[PDB]
Amino acid sequence: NVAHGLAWSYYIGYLRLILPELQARIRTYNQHYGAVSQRLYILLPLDCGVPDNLSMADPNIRFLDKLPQQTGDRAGIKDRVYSNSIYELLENGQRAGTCVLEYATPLQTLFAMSQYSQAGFSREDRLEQAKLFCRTLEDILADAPESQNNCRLIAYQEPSSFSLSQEVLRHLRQEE
Amino acid sequence: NVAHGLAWSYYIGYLRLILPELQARIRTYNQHYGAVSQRLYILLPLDCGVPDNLSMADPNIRFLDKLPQQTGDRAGIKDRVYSNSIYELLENGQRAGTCVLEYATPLQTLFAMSQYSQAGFSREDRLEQAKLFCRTLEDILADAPESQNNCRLIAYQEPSSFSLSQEVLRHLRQEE
Ligand SMILES: Nc1nc2c(ncn2[C@@H]2O[C@@H]3COP(=O)(O)O[C@H]4[C@@H](O)[C@H](n5cnc6c(N)ncnc65)O[C@@H]4COP(=O)(O)O[C@H]3[C@H]2O)c(=O)[nH]1
Repeated sequence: NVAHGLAWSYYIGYLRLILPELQARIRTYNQHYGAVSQRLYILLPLDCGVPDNLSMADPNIRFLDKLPQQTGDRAGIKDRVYSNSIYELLENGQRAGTCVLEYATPLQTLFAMSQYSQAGFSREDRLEQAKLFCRTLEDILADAPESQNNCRLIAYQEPSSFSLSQEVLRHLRQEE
Repeated sequence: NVAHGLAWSYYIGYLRLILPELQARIRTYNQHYGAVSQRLYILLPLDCGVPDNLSMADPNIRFLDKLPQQTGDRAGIKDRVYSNSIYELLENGQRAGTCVLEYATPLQTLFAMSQYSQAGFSREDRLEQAKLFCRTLEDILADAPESQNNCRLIAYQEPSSFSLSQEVLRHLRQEE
């Protein structure tokens, strides 16, 4: 249902545009301005709980700097700019990884819609619409020319205690 | 169908955030840095044809400057910035108006989706999904606290010759 269009909007208006120029932006940040690994990691909490300050979700996740901004004219707005944050991940008090990680804001938009009444989005459908957003985005990236070893999806569901740093590092470790 | 979620995403992730701080940004541009009128005009072509360079849609529409950028932390991206362009509108070779006008990029996203095959969006449904995006966005703004005399929707359908400058000025004139 609604998650479909949100996934496609997420790809057509963002991933399709930044992923091609991401590895250049990363190569520039390592030099010009550990190293920052060459992939954008997208946090997909099925909870749809998308904090704005990441370190408050897990203190072991600590913001370090921003990438060199990428700009472009998009729909009559001169120099619309896409920014991306670089984060360090801690494990027992030491830097265990560094990557460009960020939440999927459509999930934050699925949350909000589930509370506006006129949106006709019953709030019990949150978890499924979240699941279809992941499943849909996943199939778009399977056939995406822009995604040629350039972004990794981190879906997860907090059941007690949970560590999102460990969650990320795991995906980060499995690539080496 | 899909236009619904695109309208809500357009409001929850954008209008709801910039409209509150728009009149401050405009008052600042008139002074600090005709005058720029205090409203964001959103071009909704039912054609869904959303050029990126506006002046190429109508040369009488000429870009002048940008507003003072507005920033905020959104979903783990530090200092995600919202920019908006200020345009001058000509009528027989003279400045007849000045406003913050921009296309609705969801319409550009409806176009693109109508050509990706796996998006399951038949391209004959473009005009209707465009019509439901306007009708839906219109009802969201009727009850929007953030929209208290702060943005005006410019829906239109090119049938021959057409002038989008004249189209805009008309809405601009009717407010005086
Ligand atoms: N982190 C990030 N994500 C972005 C950026 N641009 C797009 N995205 C992602 O793609 C979605 C759809 O983008 P869109 O350009 O097709 O429609 C956008 C666009 O029409 C409008 N919008 C948001 N930020 C804007 C901006 N800075 N300038 C102009 N329009 C903007 O609101 C819609 C929904 O935004 P959203 O943040 O909830 O979801 C984004 C967002 O998840 C971006 O610059 N940064």
